[PDB]
Amino acid sequence: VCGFSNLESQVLEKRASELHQRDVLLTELSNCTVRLYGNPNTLRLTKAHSCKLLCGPVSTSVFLEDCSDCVLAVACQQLRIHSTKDTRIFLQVTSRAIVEDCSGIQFAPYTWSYPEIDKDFESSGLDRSKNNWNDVDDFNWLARDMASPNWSILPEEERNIQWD
Amino acid sequence: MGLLTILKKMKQKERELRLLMLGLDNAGKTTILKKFNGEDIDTISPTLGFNIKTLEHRGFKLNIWDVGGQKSLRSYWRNYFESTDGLIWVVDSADRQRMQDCQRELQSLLVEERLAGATLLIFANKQDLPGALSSNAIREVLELDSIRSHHWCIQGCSAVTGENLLPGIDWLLDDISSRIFTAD
Amino acid sequence: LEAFGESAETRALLGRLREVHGGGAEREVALERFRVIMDKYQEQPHLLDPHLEWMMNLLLDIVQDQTSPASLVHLAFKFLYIITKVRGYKTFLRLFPHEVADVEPVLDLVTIQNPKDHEAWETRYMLLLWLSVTCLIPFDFSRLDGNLLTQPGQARMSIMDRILQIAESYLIVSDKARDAAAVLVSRFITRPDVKQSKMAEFLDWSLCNLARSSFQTMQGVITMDGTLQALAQIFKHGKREDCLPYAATVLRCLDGCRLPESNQTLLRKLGVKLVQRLGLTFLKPKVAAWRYQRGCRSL
Ligand SMILES: Nc1nc2c(ncn2[C@@H]2O[C@H](COP(=O)(O)OP(=O)(O)O)[C@@H](O)[C@H]2O)c(=O)[nH]1
Ligand SMILES: [Mg+2]
Repeated sequence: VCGFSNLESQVLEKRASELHQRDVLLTELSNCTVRLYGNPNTLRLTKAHSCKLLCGPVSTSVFLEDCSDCVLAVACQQLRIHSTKDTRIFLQVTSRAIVEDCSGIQFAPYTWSYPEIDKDFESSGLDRSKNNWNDVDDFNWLARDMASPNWSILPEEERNIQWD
Repeated sequence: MGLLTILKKMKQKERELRLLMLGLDNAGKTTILKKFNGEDIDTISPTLGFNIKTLEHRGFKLNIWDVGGQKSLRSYWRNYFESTDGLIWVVDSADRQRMQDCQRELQSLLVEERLAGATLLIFANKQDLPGALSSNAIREVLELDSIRSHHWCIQGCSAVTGENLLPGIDWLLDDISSRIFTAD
Repeated sequence: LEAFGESAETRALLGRLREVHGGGAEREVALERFRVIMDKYQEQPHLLDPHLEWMMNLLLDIVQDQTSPASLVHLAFKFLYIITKVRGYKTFLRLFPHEVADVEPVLDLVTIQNPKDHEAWETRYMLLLWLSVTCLIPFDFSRLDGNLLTQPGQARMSIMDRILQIAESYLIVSDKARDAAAVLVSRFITRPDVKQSKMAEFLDWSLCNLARSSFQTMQGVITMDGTLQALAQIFKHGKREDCLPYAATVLRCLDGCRLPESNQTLLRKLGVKLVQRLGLTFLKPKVAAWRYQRGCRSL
């Protein structure tokens, strides 16, 4: 896979030339800030601890595992999350986000953008007129009336987080 | 029951088959099932349980049961082993770290009792990706040569473009028609 | 015949159930016409496969509506049972809804049914089958229940206990709904979580019912038949290593029911059937080594 791994206090970055239709994989990252300015086909963020990932549109799926105190902001068709506690996500899903063995997730809209984001959304074959971020399913909680205590929405007064 | 009705029931049951689709999550089972039928791929969502579909191919009534490959769902796979004529095991080529986990999963599915006599078609999905393992790589990492109680056959494909999907079902049907079918 | 020719007529008849449910003057004629049109495909039910998916969607949208009266929902349950007996429940219930969200609503309907209402038995039957379809979900009932201690004092009953009570109450009725319960027994007691919490209990109750029932009274016979059907379904759709630890105890109670001396032909058949399922629990399945070399699947 094309991605970084086993880094600390490293602010990584990529361009559309090395991100286009290429599966990406992150593993063992602590206190790092990645910035992918392209349209990666798939994305896999595993073993993340105090990491800020700002990726452009993702044509297929985004998988997250063993993440804690992370700040994600990526658009895709599906978002799979496994074992994640306290991790904000500015998500723009064209289908549905699912969560499993999670607790304390905060979902909010997507507001990140770069000068070339327009030519990168055209490469994702995604539909900009579809955003179901406020409708996530829980595998551990499948009730009818009661809500899922493992994920909620972030208040509007906590959504102005610094992007630097 | 006379012989005429028995033969009629046998012929009716012979025109029905079962193709259980299994595999790890995020592999592309729903995508393959939708591409084989001709539906849209831009509007597909992960299965929160299991989906069922029925179609007709070469006169045979094919009933596909796409089960979710989530961790909390594998324990319930046993609820879909009754009357299984074919097992479509999907494997993601790009998924290289969890391969070991995908090898243990396919290995235990072979020591079952109800799934003893049933064809095996392994689809290496996501072959058009840069870091997509080849067919030989997936065949050697999962140890397919050790299999001897089931008729297996690896074959890559790509649901995003619908490639190498008809050959797999054709081979499955040819293998199913090669053996005798008797009622119970 | 070759194909379905009465398409527009059937569509209009199905779209007329919302104006022929109050008075029975135009309710009986519609049912008679539907039965006469469906009986023509009794010998060729395969010719209805491409029409039994859209007819079930129209029939489900009426019963799923909360503003659909009792008389209107019961009319939609009779047509569904007719279609089932025409085509086949095995091929008809497979296409019914099977999502997770359909687990709590359907069950609730089963709770608002009067077993002493012979004028709507078709509602109690088909409904049960639909429930058996919602036990093919790969999740647990504890996850759907969530928190049961939400009310003060009076605790909420879990879905597993409700299903178990419903099954125990309907395996001992005279009507066609007992049979449906046997379907739920093969879809509920065979689950991974239900078996862990509803297998010892369900097998102790069945043994007690078999031990204190006579084949000389009308009720006792019904209870014995229901228990035998449930045991046969458990041993058929159940595992061999979960059901083998109970096959000696069951065999004994079956032999004690002195059925081979009863003048009840259906009890003897159920006893023989339960005797072959228990027996096949003592031996591992083998595979015909002689296949792939003595004939094709067809001719
Ligand atoms: N690149 C690529 N992605 C695919 C392919 N097939 C499926 N996918 C994507 O992989 C993701 C997982 O697919 P999905 O059908 O939900 O798989 P399942 O839910 O595990 O059975 C989806 O976003 C699909 O669009 C393929 O051949 N190539
Ligand atoms: Mg799926």
